[PDB]
Amino acid sequence: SHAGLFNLCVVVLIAVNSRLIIENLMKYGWLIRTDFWFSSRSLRDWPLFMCCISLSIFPLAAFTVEKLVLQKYISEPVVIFLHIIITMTEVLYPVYVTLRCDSAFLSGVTLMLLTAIVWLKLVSYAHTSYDIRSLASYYVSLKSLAYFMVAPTLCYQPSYPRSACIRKGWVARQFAKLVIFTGFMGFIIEQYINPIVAIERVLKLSVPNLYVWLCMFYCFFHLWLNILAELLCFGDREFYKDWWNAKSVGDYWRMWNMPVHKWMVRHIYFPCLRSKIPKTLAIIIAFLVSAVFHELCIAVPCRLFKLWAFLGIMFQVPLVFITNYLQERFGSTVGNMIFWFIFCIFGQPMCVLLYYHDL
Amino acid sequence: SHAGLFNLCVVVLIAVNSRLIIENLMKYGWLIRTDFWFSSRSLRDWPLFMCCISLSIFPLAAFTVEKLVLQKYISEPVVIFLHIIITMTEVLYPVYVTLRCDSAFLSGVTLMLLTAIVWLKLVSYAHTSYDIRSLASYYVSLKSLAYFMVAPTLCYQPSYPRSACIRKGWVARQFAKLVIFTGFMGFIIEQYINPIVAIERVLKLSVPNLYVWLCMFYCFFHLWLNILAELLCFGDREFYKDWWNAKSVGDYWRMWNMPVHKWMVRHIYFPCLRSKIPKTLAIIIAFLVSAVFHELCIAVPCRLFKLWAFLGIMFQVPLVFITNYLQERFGSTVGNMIFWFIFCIFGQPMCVLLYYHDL
Ligand SMILES: CCCCCCCC/C=C\CCCCCCCC(=O)OCC(COC(=O)CCCCCCC/C=C\CCCCCCCC)OC(=O)CCCCCCC/C=C\CCCCCCCC
Ligand SMILES: CCCCCCCC/C=C\CCCCCCCC(=O)OCC(COC(=O)CCCCCCC/C=C\CCCCCCCC)OC(=O)CCCCCCC/C=C\CCCCCCCC
Ligand SMILES: CCCCCCCC/C=C/CCCCCCCC(=O)O
Ligand SMILES: CCCCCCCC/C=C/CCCCCCCC(=O)O
Repeated sequence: SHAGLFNLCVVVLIAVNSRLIIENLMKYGWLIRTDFWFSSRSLRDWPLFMCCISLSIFPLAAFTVEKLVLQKYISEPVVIFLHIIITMTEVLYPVYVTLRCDSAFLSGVTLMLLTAIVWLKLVSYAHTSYDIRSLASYYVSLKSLAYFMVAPTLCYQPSYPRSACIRKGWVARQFAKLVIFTGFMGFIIEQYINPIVAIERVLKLSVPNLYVWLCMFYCFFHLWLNILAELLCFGDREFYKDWWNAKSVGDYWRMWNMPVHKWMVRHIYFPCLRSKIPKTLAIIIAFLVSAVFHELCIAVPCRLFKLWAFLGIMFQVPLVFITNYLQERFGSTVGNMIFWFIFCIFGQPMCVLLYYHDL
Repeated sequence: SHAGLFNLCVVVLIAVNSRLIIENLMKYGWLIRTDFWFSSRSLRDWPLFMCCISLSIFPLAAFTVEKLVLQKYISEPVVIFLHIIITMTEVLYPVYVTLRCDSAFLSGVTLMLLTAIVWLKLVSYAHTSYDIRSLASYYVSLKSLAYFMVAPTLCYQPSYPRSACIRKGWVARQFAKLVIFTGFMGFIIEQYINPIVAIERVLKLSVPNLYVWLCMFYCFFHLWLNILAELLCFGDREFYKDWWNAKSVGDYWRMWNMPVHKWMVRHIYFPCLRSKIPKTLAIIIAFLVSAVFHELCIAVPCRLFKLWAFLGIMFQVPLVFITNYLQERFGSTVGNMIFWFIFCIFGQPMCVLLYYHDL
């Protein structure tokens, strides 16, 4: 119902880390870790911002081809090829910029995350436009496309949802939490995650890392997406179901992200059901279009020659079936326990630590 | 909705304590800590069991006086005095037995907890009988009284609730969790709680202790009370609301225990409202009849000459008002945070550690 358990965890982290949290150079800088930890003005991030602004051209090209389809000369497969090559360049060019230019913990990662979101939205816009035009005013269309692009959803036509209320003027009650919460992660990386500045100990290494993920889940999904929905007055405000109450790893993927789940359902599962392709390949396709966006986020900025996250995400397809069998045999409690163990030992948070140890 | 966060905490405790949990003398004894940790047959617990069986006489005396009130010779205030002295002896005699006889972590504590429950039930039976008789078959009355005494509620007349279904035959799916869960606490006391086998560190001492309480809240309220209700086919099965989602310490007392909350509401708040006594004294009375039952549980078996838990519980009356003002000023999130901090530093779990450090 509320975040009481999260408040308990935050209070526990504050209490156990009493020597450093309470005693720190707070006379001039109230930040827990450093005055400028995640990034600073010294970094040459201006090309990254310039390319982020320039990334808006691909939506403009999608708009112009979608407007140009009304002409009789242009046909369907040429438009499909144009959409495919526009989407391919939209993912290729940021990768080239990130490889050639420098990167950081947040400076280079944000370029890749926006690229995946725009790619998913660009595919979503094209597929929805094709579906709408299949059945037998520039300003309104451009406004709708811009609202879809800025809104916190991966599905076109967000008009049906409507907030129907004035946005909260006192948003600083929420936003002020975020800058505080991102401080705590800045502490947690400093103390717990520091390998080099009996049979195995990776589980002992997985205890703090999963706490970084959930906090990273709280900063983005709970706070930032709700702020985006409220500022834009978007109707729906349910970006994730109770993913922690997942009987298996298969159910976690449906609950942890509702925009991504809905995109996968409407674009990868729905046409496969319409095309008579059983949901045995759709799972691989869904996980293929998730790993490519969970590997470009983490491998592209830093070095990449081993322990690729693509294989880690692709390994989930055995794991969802294995956990489904295990929970169906041993009950919901055992299913939740083995799901948490799998998420700790071979889950998403472990991929970040595998790359941190590499660099 | 489920215990996914609790499963996450259990998996985290297993992962961080990988050296001892995985590697242990499990060839002959599968218990985590010791073959006989909490108690053993060597302890002379037979007098304690004999007195626990003998404790059932006070309900029989309550029954016999309640049956004898129908006679014209006996009056009301003599019956009230008989109920008062019977309740007083019912709490005095177990205290005398525990002081004279030996005690342990669980051997002596269980004698005191049953005494408080029977005292609350005996007062509840007498007050309800007086209310029923105020307005103008031995076997059925005895059966109803026995069902009330064994049932997991502190209020008389549990007949209106009804399970109306057959109890779960495969109860071992639940009971087998409990003996496992009590094992984990047996580990947690061993490693974390071991003081003697900068400005302050009590917060660092409060981090594990609150985890012992919540697990102790899971073993008793979630599992044992539900098992008692299902075996006896008792209707209501809501022994606690979302106490973790408490904006203040005042709301925690209402949510953490529904039988005790209902007893306090029906016996201490309701007649005070009927008697025109404002709810400013009822809170002190409610906490006076809670501290006496949170001090006899912990001080009576072990030594008691300082740091009495009665003063600790009585100190809550300032704290509920202070936390109400603080949360009303600073919002629900700040209220939950300061509630968790107060519960860590001066809450119920700290009282147990204060006595553990003493002995
Ligand atoms: C040039 C400056 C731009 C800078 C950003 C300004 C944003 C406003 C944006 C765009 C205008 C550009 C116009 C161009 C195209 C417009 C199309 C577009 O992308 O806009 C819509 C989009 C915007 O919001 C974002 O998510 C964008 C990403 C921003 C956040 C990254 C920020 C810094 C790094 C880490 C943050 C630390 C983490 C705490 C968050 C605290 C901070 C928040 O939202 C959605 O619709 C998506 C629907 C939601 C589902 C998407 C799949 C979710 C999957 C996975 C992650 C799972 C783990 C969570 C955390 C992941 C990160 C570790
Ligand atoms: C001779 C052998 C008897 C031995 C026990 C057999 C029980 C069956 C009983 C009785 C027949 C006797 C006939 C004589 C009179 C009958 C009247 C009577 O008392 O029966 C009803 C009663 C029974 O259940 C109990 O609670 C009794 C206590 C038993 C548990 C203690 C056990 C060992 C120590 C610790 C356990 C470790 C903790 C994990 C639990 C794992 C184990 C479970 O239940 C209720 O109705 C109460 C309504 C619920 C509200 C009461 C207020 C709650 C407040 C606070 C505690 C808050 C913290 C929780 C944990 C507290 C402990 C740390
Ligand atoms: C130096 C920078 C190091 C960065 C390492 C940590 C990066 C954290 C990444 C977060 C998880 C990535 C999730 C991406 C989801 C994309 C959308 C999709 O799922 O399809
Ligand atoms: C050696 C034994 C040491 C025991 C120390 C720990 C005891 C734990 C006690 C649990 C909390 C007590 C709660 C009692 C509630 C009684 C009913 C009421 O609230 O009115």
